[PDB]
Amino acid sequence: ITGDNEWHKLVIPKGSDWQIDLKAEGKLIVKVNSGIVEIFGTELAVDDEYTFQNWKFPIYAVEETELLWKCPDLTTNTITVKPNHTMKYIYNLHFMLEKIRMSNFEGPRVVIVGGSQTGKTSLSRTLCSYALKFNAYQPLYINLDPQQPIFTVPGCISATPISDILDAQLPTWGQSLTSGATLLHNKQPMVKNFGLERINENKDLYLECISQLGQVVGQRLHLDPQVRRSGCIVDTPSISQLDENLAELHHIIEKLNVNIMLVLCSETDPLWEKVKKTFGPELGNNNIFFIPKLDGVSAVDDVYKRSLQRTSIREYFYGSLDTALSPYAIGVDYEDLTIWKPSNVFDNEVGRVELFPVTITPSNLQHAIIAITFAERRADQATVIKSPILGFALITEVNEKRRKLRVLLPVPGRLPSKAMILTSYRYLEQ
Amino acid sequence: NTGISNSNLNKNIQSRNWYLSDSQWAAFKDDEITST
Ligand SMILES: Nc1ncnc2c1ncn2[C@@H]1O[C@H](COP(=O)(O)OP(=O)(O)OP(=O)(O)O)[C@@H](O)[C@H]1O
Ligand SMILES: [Mg+2]
Repeated sequence: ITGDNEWHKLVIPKGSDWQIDLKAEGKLIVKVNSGIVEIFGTELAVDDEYTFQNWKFPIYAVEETELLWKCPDLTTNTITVKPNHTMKYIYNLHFMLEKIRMSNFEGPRVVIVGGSQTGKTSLSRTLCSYALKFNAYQPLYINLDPQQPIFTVPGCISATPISDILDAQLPTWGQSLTSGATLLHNKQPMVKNFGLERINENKDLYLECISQLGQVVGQRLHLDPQVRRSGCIVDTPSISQLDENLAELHHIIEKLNVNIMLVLCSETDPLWEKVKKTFGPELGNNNIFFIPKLDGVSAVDDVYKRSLQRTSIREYFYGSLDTALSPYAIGVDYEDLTIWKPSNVFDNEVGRVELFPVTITPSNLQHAIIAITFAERRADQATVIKSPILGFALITEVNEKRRKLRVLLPVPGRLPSKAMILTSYRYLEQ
Repeated sequence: NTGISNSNLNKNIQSRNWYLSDSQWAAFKDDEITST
């Protein structure tokens, strides 16, 4: 009847989801007593306490499970447990993908295509979790939706080898390497900075990012037999965000050498015939698969999207509850920074593969997330556009009177003497 | 600028690492992490 700070028993029948929506700011602690439960393919160890905060997700019962939960923002009669009838589609896909990893010369390079909240990211997470689960494969997870923070901050597209288990507690899947000892083995991602809020703000820049990611991805696959033998799992932005003719999907298929397509739509959805007609001559129809509506996949508003973007920025510098990190705050002079800004439809009408210089003012830089390239301060825009990303920094304060800035770094030490790119992303209170 | 405390923000300290370059990342083997 009223939220408690005590533990409560929960029996999830086999094949059912415990659907969680952590609307409130409070934490949920879960401890499994017996059975098999999974958060997007990641099994929760028995007796180990798991902590969750501000995210929507299902705890799936592979086997009938008895667990204890502690959360003051939920009561025993406010719990949502519903049977799932869609997992069969996921397993069937996984075991066919797995058959390719064992028998074919190289692993499958799969694209997941579909509409807004069709279950694209949920499928990608489960396929990656399962790839690692049975015969230990290291697939490359490729995120092409910059609004979705996975292993990094929001301005990015990324490629990350799923070399060990994901963090079941995190909406971001897990985190990148740290300087010391951690409970989980963290990830080593390749990040390309788009920096703008939406794909439509540029497109040519978005497509250059894909071109650049595609290149390094090929180089890694050439040198890494284990990642080459496992495949790629490519997650794309919501289909509506891309052009009518789907020309951006041709660029992704070409650049990332895609050979399998998974389409998340309805049985009467025109998407099915559209995709078959365009990508069928290139991939072969046998290599295009239709996945119906996945059970439990819930709609996501822009307020929750912004909540995740905020969480991922703090997680970048400070880590998670179970893994506390020490970022470093420095005072910098106006003279010590070379910041560039990408071309965009708002500021430039068009949106071209071009960077413009940024003048150091509190209106331009306060609370801004900045991408640090590998390029030298003196490097020309052509070199900067093509330069890899070292990391991100947060500009907390900009003082006009004194001509100083306060910069938060993920790494303790000096401010890297490198060319930088201003992102559209902001974060208040370091 | 002088809004709060510089420099290390919050025993056994640890920080986030910088990312690898294209060449270093391509040449990287996740078994470097995996063990242990
Ligand atoms: N069975 C389930 N029960 C409850 N919540 C679920 C279930 N499956 C998925 N969700 C939730 O549904 C939401 C949307 O799913 P998902 O992110 O996979 O969709 P999407 O296709 O990637 O969307 P987008 O096009 O915006 O990228 C997520 O918050 C996810 O945790
Ligand atoms: Mg998505």
